[PDB]
Amino acid sequence: MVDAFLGTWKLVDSKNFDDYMKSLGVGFATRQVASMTKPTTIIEKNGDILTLKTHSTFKNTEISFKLGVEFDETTADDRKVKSIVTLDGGKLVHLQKWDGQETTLVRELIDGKLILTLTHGTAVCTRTYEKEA
Ligand SMILES: O=C(O)C(F)(F)C(F)(F)C(F)(F)C(F)(F)C(F)(F)C(F)(F)C(F)(F)C(F)(F)F
Repeated sequence: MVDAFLGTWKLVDSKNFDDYMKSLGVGFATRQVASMTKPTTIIEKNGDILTLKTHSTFKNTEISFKLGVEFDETTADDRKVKSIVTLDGGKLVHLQKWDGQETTLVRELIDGKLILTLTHGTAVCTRTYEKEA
């Protein structure tokens, strides 16, 4: 059910990312670098285990998880969160919880592009990724 998300994806559009980062308390200097970074996201599957890599000239992350099973995560901005990823309406929904706060990272395929919607507080960011061959 996750299979159309798998592969290597490159950032090609970003809307409201500074709002999202600011809502999370990211400092201005980090926001400035991040606003000019174009990550590569790699999503791979081995049986029930997904691995999601995010690579850039600034911050690099990797998580592995089973759909529907909570996992500990340390985010790129150093938040220590409780996470769960699940398919919902064909979208890959990643929920992070910490300190009573939540943020969602929702991935949906639209016309072959991967649209990542990031919500925290009132901030809603949309990032578009295109598949690499
Ligand atoms: O995958 C993406 O496109 C993505 F990198 F934007 C992300 F992973 F979704 C993200 F969650 F938004 C995030 F990692 F960029 C963050 F949460 F904004 C962040 F950690 F705060 C950061 F911007 F990376 C910071 F530099 F502050 F550390």
